Amino acid sequence: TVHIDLSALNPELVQAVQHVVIGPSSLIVHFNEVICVYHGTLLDKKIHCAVKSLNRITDIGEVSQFLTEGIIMKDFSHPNVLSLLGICLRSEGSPLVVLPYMKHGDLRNFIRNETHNPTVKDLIGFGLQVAKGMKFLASKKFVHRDLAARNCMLDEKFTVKVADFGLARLPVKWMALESLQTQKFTTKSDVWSFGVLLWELMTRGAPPYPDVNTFDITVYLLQGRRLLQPEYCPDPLYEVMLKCWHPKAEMRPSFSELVSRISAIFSTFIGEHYVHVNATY
Ligand SMILES: Cn1cc(-c2ccc3nnc(Sc4ccc5ncccc5c4)n3n2)cn1
Ligand SMILES: [Cl-]
Repeated sequence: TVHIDLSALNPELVQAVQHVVIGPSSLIVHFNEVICVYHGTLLDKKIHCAVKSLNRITDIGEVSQFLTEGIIMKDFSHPNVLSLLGICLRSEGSPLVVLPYMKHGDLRNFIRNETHNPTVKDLIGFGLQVAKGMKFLASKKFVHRDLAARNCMLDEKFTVKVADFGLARLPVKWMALESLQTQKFTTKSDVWSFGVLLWELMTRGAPPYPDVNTFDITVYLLQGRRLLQPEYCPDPLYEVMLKCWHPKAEMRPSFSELVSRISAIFSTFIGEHYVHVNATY
């Protein structure tokens, strides 16, 4: 029930965030059409968008951090990274985050869907797109911390966008050994998660370590274990996954190396090997 006067904001920051701000007459939010996220329309040209309605922000410092995140995220521009279209801050501190509409939803549900018929080539292609997204994010010194198939999205062109970061924001079965032990995250721990994401792809969305207790992952891994090679995962791609899970963080490949290696493996396929679901998954 706290009142907030937005005019108490620093005029320099308000000026700095203007290119991120969407005018009230530029966006028609379809509160009737619910995806808390709603369908929206943006003008440029009618543009379909996803409008994430955040909880009301009643602290000027929090409003300030919201506007600052918006500015930084606005410059995270890449074909395989979810873009911020802009932000709205309504009267009384009610925020809207405007993101591009993702027609085919999250990548995990997409590959799981038994009516979709992915090939080995399709699935590796998805992995490659994610690696390109991550190569970009790493170049910006941005550590994702929650990379997973569920956290990537697909548009109408089947372009994969790394999402669930910034204003679009423990996953222990995607976490590197050193992160489980120290609670610190790096680009090299994102590479570990990317390895698990590749496993998710080649299994068409199977949960990693099915019979394994969430609380018991460090002890499991320390017995000398890794995720098994999926039935439809090519040997060189499984070798890549094993490199992503190297016990020495510094010995794991960079995302730039992953893009290179995966592009090569991808190139050898012609879209003739269909990927079917594991009976046990
Ligand atoms: C199961 N699931 C995971 C997600 C998801 C993932 C990452 C992520 N990063 N930002 C968002 S919000 C968003 C953004 C665009 C959308 N486009 C279409 C439908 C839903 C949409 C939701 N997400 N949403 C949605 N369902
Ligand atoms: Cl294929």
